[PDB]
Amino acid sequence: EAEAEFTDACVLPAVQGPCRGWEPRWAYSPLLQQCHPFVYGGCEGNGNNFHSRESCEDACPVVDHHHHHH
Repeated sequence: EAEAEFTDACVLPAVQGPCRGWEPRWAYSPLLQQCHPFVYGGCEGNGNNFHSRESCEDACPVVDHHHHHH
């Protein structure tokens, strides 16, 4: 799959970063079961930061990235 057993972008919230500059990005929302655009800060952020609709939709929603469920 997308192998991401670590802190998966699909499982993580969007992160803006510590700055105050504003740059549009895409992040997956599990609470929305889908991606949406958001205001990112251009500086440091986590893996749930996509550059396009495309890349975010691959991040999810697709077949469940084989997470270590019970």
